[PDB]
Amino acid sequence: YDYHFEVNGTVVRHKNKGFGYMERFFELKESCDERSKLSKKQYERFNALFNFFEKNGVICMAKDAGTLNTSIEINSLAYHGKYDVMKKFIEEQSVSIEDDYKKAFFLACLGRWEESYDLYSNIILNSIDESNGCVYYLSQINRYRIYQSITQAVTQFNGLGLLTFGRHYKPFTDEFLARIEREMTNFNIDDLFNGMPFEFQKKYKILEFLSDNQFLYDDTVKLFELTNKVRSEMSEGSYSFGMSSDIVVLLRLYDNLRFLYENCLWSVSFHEFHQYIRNSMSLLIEKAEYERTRDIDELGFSFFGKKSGFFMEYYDFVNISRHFKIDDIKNLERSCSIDKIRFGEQEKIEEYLVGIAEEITKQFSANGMNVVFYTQFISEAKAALYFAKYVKLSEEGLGKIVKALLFYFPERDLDIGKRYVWLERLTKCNELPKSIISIIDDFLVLQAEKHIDQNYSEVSSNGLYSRDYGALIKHFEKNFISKRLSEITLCLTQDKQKQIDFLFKLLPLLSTNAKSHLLSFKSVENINDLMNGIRIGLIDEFTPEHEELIIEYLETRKVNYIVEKEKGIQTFSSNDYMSTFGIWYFLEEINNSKMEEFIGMDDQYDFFVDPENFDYKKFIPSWLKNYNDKLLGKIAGNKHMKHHVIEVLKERVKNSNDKRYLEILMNYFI
Amino acid sequence: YDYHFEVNGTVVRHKNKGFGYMERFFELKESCDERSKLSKKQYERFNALFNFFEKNGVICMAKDAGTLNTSIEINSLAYHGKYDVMKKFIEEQSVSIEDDYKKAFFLACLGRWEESYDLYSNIILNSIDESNGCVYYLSQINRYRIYQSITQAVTQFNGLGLLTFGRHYKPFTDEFLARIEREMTNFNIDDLFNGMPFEFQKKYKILEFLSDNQFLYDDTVKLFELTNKVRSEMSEGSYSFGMSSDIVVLLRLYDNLRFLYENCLWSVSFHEFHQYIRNSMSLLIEKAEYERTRDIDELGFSFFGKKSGFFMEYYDFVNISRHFKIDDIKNLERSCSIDKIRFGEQEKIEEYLVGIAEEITKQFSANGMNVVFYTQFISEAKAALYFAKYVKLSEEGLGKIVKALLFYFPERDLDIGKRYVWLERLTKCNELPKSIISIIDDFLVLQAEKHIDQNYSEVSSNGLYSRDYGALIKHFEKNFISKRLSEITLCLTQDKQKQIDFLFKLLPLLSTNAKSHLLSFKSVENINDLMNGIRIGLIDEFTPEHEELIIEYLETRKVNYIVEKEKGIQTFSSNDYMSTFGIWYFLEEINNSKMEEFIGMDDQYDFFVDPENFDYKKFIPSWLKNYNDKLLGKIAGNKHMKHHVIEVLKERVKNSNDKRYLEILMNYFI
Amino acid sequence: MKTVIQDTADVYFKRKSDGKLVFTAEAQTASFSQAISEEKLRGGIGNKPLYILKSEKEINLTVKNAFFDLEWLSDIYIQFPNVSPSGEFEMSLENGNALAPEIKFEALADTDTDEMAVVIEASRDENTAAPVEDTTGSTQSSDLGGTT
Repeated sequence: YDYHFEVNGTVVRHKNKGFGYMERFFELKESCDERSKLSKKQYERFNALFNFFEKNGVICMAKDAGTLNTSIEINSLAYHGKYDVMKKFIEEQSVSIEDDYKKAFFLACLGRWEESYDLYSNIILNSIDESNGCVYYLSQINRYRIYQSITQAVTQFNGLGLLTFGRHYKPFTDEFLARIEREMTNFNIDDLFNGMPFEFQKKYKILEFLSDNQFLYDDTVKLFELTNKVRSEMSEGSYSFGMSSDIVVLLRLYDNLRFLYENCLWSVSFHEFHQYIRNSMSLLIEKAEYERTRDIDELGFSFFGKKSGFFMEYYDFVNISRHFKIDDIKNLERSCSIDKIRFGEQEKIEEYLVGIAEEITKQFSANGMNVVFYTQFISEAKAALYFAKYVKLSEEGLGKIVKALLFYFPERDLDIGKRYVWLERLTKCNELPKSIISIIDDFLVLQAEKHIDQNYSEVSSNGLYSRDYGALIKHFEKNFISKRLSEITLCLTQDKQKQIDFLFKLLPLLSTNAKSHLLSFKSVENINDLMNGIRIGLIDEFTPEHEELIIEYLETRKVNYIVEKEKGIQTFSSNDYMSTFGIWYFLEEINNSKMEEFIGMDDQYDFFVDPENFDYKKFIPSWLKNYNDKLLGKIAGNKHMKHHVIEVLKERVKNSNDKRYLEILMNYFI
Repeated sequence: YDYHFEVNGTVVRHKNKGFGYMERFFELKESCDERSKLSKKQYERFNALFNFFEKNGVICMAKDAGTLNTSIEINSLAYHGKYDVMKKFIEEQSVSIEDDYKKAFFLACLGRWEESYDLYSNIILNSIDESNGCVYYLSQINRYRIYQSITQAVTQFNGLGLLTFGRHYKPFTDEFLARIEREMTNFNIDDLFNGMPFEFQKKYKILEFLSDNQFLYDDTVKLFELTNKVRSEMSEGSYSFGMSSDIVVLLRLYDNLRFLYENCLWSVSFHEFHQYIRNSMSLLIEKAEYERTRDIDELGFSFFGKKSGFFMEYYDFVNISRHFKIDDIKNLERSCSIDKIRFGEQEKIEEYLVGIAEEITKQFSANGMNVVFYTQFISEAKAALYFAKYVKLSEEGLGKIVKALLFYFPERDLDIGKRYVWLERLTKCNELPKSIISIIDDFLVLQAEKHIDQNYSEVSSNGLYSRDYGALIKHFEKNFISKRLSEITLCLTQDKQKQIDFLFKLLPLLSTNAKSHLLSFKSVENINDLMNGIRIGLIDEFTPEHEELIIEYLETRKVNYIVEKEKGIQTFSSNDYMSTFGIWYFLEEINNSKMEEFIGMDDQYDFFVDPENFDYKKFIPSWLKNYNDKLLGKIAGNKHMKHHVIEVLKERVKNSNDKRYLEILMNYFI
Repeated sequence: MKTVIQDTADVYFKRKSDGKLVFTAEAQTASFSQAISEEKLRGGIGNKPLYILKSEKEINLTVKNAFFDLEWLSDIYIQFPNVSPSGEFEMSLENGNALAPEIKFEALADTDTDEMAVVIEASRDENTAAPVEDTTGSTQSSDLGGTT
């Protein structure tokens, strides 16, 4: 504790009551003549201390120093995800025990947790001879960490791994699980550093934090202690320049990462290190949308500079892609504004996203992956493609990422309506050329080829289906024909039933000759087809047999209502069936007078169809979340609906925390 | 770690291998017949264990999971503010070494930090002949903490606010500040648990955390469950069930306060522990405000019929009163609306507030203050009287609080601008009864008697003076004339300066002789002696003789406007009262037809004398801040400006960040 | 009002086959941390215009203290097609003079990812998150108790 060394390399002293050695030391670095007073034996030791303080970034002199361009650079094949280069490193013939130490950490990142327990045990069994026991100690930690990963993956695989996989998946032999339980019994990870020799414990007191199971608490309390500074930054809070706040939170992350990955520590793959990266990067982004829309004035400019936007680079993309789940990014996209954060180093992100594409193509287009590697990898591959809305990709790069999103991603991690979401997100700054359209067109034909079976249904978690792929192509190319979905359309007969219903929902993609062969094979006969034939442009006004089927449907929905409420079975719709009918009656698209006879089963029906007799206390103000530009125009225009909503909407602005109500209250109702 | 002891009072099997010894014990609680078949020595041991787990709130196992709604009790005189019983426990000459341990805690709470250090030093010398050694460990901790409390106070009584505040020098002499330091060098706090025997390191291992400077890092990290509850509010539809992460935060706060006070630990005075209570309580008010305004729910009604809600009680009041500043309560009052949380237990909260009055009274009516105790009591006393907007009071108790606030409170921190705020806030739940008039009416006589000296003035940090007190008497008692303030008025000399205009700042409280005789001194001179009449005099009458001087003032300004127009720079005057004159024409006090013919003045004058033909392109948007509620109420009648002030708020509500503009439109203009 | 004190429940993971709906076994789980979360944004379809904006509903769930999860009472090699079934849910409530609202979820996938913890055993109490799937039919239903 004789010198504070900070995250930039600045050197301020405490408890050094004596001679200022590290205050003086850099003066030998400055003058070549003062260091010429050294002996020709101790000059070789200044030929070594110069290297160590340069590459560890304590080349910054002291407090009597200016600014520093504190870069970061991580030379580790495991951080960048270089999976093929890591495989070619293991197969090489070992020379050093510090090469066996680095093979052991690559075979764990690649999923081989049995081969990695074994090479950690071999190092420990022959690296006690060496005069420095950092390889003994750091392997003795990593092996217990590789024990814990095996021990609670077999707890997962026997439990929640059963009902998420459809198989059993035991990847460790029962002889292997029993050997590692009897070796690692009565091993105490908290007591290993006291088990070390005396000379080790004085020369390596900075490695004692790696065997305490709670080691970033000295960084997590600082992350909190710098969170409430942001929470107390409401009445024009200062220190938003971040030279004493943002750079502190960021350079303490980059030093922890460069410690754990350069020194090959397996503690990096656990939830406690994964959460430190989540808390630190969400704090930098929370101080980037908040503390961006602040009181912009000339008085805040003279207080402090550095009021530019936040900058993400290559290393910040990898850290969000690896350490976040999808929900943790989904918090930030509804909290902060990531379209407001510029991304730099676009061409290095398109070599991390493409290697993620080729670790999914070249590992699922074969007969399969490793399951232990699947558990580690697939969260990273999901979040990297999800957060690639924000980077721009080359045409040859977008083509390879899309063919792994649509074809080789496993269906259990990405169903048909989550593949659609991540395909629509890759267009928002990378609008689809013709070379990517012919990949969606080649995925619509593989979904056609699976409805040849009669009992098959596209399961979706959000109810976006294979239609939306069709409507996405037509949004970018208004005149398009799938010349191969036509060739299956013009070969249809009535025996295939599910074929006809699938290809009808993709009708504008078909050619004008090929439509009529399927137009002649499908008549509108249910309220699903009444609404499926609306969303493809087939129907533009209701020929009044169309108006009959809605009347026909509610007659069923009327008569069950009595014999369900005596039973109490209160139904819940799968989709906006009844609410859309009232929009059809409020916009006068249905003129039937029998429509009023069904007033009273659904409150969203009862708003539109009986716009006075509603008493408005059953209004749910999330109903204005999903109305168009058009409908809200007529909501203002209705002489009854114009003002009760205004009392409802004002208390949804006075009390809530969503900006969309603020947009609705001015743009449509003023 | 064989059992996992949850905070609700339950037990979960954690790492028990063999016979579950906590399963049998709770059976021995429930089955009284099984309790009989024991021996006659392990039966008296069972009464010891039953009285332990019932005072420590360990109810049962989790397998049956009885419905529990347990509450908190903190058996400590120091928590509740019983300063008088603590003093007559210090004077009571002790009998036991675990009773001197309680006094040196109670001395420390009283700011007698010299006699705390010494009495803890006797306990360290005198705990040799004691078996357990608990009072040895917890006295080394407490003396080190009381050493750290002194070494800060030497930097505040000689540091920032050292100037003239009374006992401006140190309270700790030179012989003591040297005697403590020579004893406290090389007391390694980290080497205190390790030095104790291995019997103390296993029979009392749970006190390991108190020997760390970084203590409560392990509870600041777990308070990162705050992210788990920002996550449920941000996901905005998350319906946590059972023991949600809110109730974990509250039951873990309570389990930390009850430990540190009932074990008489001095770390409960530090800033690390105060910030833990701030950050945990602020989160719970936030989840209360979010829940009371959640957007209903279309489908969650199967469980969401209602919620009981976070409500306040007495221990939740003492924690906000002791551990927050006024700056922290105002952050909660900006984000939440605490007038919607119900405050329970309002016969105990009155006894805590009557005590804070009786400690302010018995310390600044006598000349025996303790300058260490005043440093740490005054934040609690300020915060408790500030947070009593929300608790209904009895007219005896509301008297003893208001009397202690106006007369007996120290002037150095709570000036009359803040004494006004904190008596205005007590009128919310309690309509101002008859007696509190008399407590103010004594005070305005005393505030008159301090204005006889010519060099005195009322300094206000807000700007609010004793003028605003007098409205609040008339705001409640519409027919009340202070008799003695009339008796002050009948004895005046016209040679007074400060006494004259002071009674003009309370002229609407005087009698018809006292108003008239003070009106005899009231002599208007010019326009500069007229516009302060609405500021000071308040005649509330606009005679045509006064209106003739208004026309004469704009006429002489029009003669100067000829020079300003010929010079090319027609700048407004420094005493721009023309902008005020349109408002009085708008509120129909001036009914002259020459007010509209006085064009060429400031644009606010033309805005109200002619709202039709005003250049709204030449409108300045910042004018709306300075407009009172009578105007902002009355503009809505002026439809010839209603459609355009809505056009300049909307040109700023999306555009600026000043939320007053939103509050102008959302309270009025809609 | 009526004594509504009901907070926690007990949720029944039922059983379906790879192409069938067997319901015979069960894999039910205890209390639910229950971040039940309806982020519904489902949309009306307009007659003349069209839009491809974000308009869809979803239901996420999670649970806690799972049990009865072994055999329902080695080719280590994962493949991209999956034909895994979807266990139907029941949620049984209490605390009323009426019977439980008995909320049923019809088709449900299982979305949890594994995670390795430094301390031990990856949690004091595990969690299985569970989304709700739909193809051409209902996604939830409330069987209000009424009598008993």
